[PDB]
Amino acid sequence: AEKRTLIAVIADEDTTTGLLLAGIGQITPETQEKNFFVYQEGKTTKEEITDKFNHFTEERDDIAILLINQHIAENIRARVDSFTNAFPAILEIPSKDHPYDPEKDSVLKRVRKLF
Amino acid sequence: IVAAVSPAGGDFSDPVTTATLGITQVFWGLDKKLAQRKHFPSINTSVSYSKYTNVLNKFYDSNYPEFPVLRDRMKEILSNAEELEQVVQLVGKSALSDSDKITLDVATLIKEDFLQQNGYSTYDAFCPIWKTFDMMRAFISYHDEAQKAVANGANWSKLADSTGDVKHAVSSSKFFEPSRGEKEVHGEFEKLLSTMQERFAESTD
Amino acid sequence: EQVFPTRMTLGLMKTKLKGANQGYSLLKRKSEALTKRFRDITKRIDDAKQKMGRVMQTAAFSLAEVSYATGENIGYQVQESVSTARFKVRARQENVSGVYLSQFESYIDPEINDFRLTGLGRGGQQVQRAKEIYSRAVETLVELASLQTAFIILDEVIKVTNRRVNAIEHVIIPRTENTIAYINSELDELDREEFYRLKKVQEKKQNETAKLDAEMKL
Repeated sequence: AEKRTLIAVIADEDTTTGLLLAGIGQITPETQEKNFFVYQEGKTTKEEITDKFNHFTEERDDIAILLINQHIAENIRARVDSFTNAFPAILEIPSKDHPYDPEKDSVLKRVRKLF
Repeated sequence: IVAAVSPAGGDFSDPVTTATLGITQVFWGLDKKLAQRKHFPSINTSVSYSKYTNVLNKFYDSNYPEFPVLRDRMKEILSNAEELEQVVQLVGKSALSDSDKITLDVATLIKEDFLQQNGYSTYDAFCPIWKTFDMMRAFISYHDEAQKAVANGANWSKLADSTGDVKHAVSSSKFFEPSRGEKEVHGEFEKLLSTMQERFAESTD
Repeated sequence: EQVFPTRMTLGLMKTKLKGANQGYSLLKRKSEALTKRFRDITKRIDDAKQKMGRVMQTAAFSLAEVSYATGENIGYQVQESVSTARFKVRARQENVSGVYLSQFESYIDPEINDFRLTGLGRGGQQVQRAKEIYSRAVETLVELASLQTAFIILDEVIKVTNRRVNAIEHVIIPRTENTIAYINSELDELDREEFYRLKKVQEKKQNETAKLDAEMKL
């Protein structure tokens, strides 16, 4: 089941730049498309975020871990918790200068209950 | 005398069967399941028995000393396989050691190759004692070799890929029709056994 | 309380009862073990996520600080110059306890070396210097993802097994034992009328023979 070979991120500019210089998000030469997207806080619409999520999940199944900032993921909280398939990994991380967010993690939220 | 009781519906509730069992020495029960699956020899190896095994060793040792221990080993293998099957269904064959799979597959091979036989093909009409002895040796030697190989550390999944050839060989061994040399067949079986040992040794590498 | 096969089928139903008991006990214990291992996964994933929350922030903030230290942020070049990923994902196979797990493993991909970002001079060294610390959180993140997947799989498996055990205990055994009692009652009933019939014939015979031999005294 190793079709999902890449890792996507929906994060702020500096985090995405550090990720790219390290290098996991690959500009897919086969698709000429980047599965990594630089989020612009306040400029990128929630519709675009949901569209990229849908791509990486259903259409571009080449992504294994769909990373996103906790603050950014909050804007798509409904989308975040609507998709609950464990085959594609979805991890939430704090945004730039944003501390650890326990309630912003759907997985942790579910963990706290039924515990 | 070879009587032939008839089933009366229930397996053994009828009193005639009880009375016959009270006196008769050798009993060859019937298995519904195997009959349902067209496994024509439907002798149930869980209830049937024979009390002349004790005495027949006097004749066995004069010609074939290995029947007693080998037969007991085969019966133990079959009993272990069936008891494991009793539980495997309720859960599934996922958390099983290599030895468990070895025993299960060996039992299946014996049941589908050793026990089964059709009384209509020329090569299968009558199985002499020596041929049965050699074919039994083949199966039990294969099983013990596999057990020894896995015990010392190895993945039976990988080993099975190589073994498939000798497994097919032993499964097809029965097709050696008798009445050709009566001794050349024994040499063929011995060569097959030696080649099995060689193939396991080299593949075990 | 079932379809009633009354034809000396006692042995079959007793076998079913024994099988039900065995399966019940085995599944009970399997669920116990799986829950025990679920607890530790919960604790460890919680701790790992909590510590990563700040480890990543310090790593990324230090990388940004060194980027500004040179006076020339290299965000644009790393945004356009990157070609291939440095890490690939591989599925990890493992059976934690009974259940087979399709875990994930941190399959590093050094096939592409450190990105050719050095070369700016002052910042050429610092970018790769901060990359390692920025390349450190990847392993923790992938470990966290593997823990998350294992958590989900364990949760669903234990839920399924527990509900199955409850259903078996609360449905099957009563249904079969009521039928057992019914069959026992019927088989007890038959012998009663059989005995009555035999008694009738015996009394008929004894009475008639006594009457016949009564006159024979004369």
